[PDB]
Amino acid sequence: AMTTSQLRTWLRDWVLATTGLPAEEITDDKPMQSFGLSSRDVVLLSGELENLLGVKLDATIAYEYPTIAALSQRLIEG
Ligand SMILES: CC(C)(COP(=O)(O)O)[C@@H](O)C(=O)NCCC(=O)NCCS
Repeated sequence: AMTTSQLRTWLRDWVLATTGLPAEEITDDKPMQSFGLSSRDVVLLSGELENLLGVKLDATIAYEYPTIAALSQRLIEG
């Protein structure tokens, strides 16, 4: 079982890989809307997290909890 800390790093790493942004633009508290993710990729992230965590999630979960910090808190604490 991942911690919130480990999940925040998984998500920051995913944002970086998915957008090409510099590391300094991706932080735990910035609004996810500022990352320039396509909404296809935002929905794809939910599916990847489903597999990562073994649970069912809303397709739009990352907009619903719109920071890396808030999303990790919600996924680990339900
Ligand atoms: C999340 C989303 C709705 C895409 O939303 P988005 O384009 O805002 O980024 C995607 O998962 C989906 O369900 N459909 C995208 C394309 C589609 O359904 N029809 C194409 C009409 S132009």
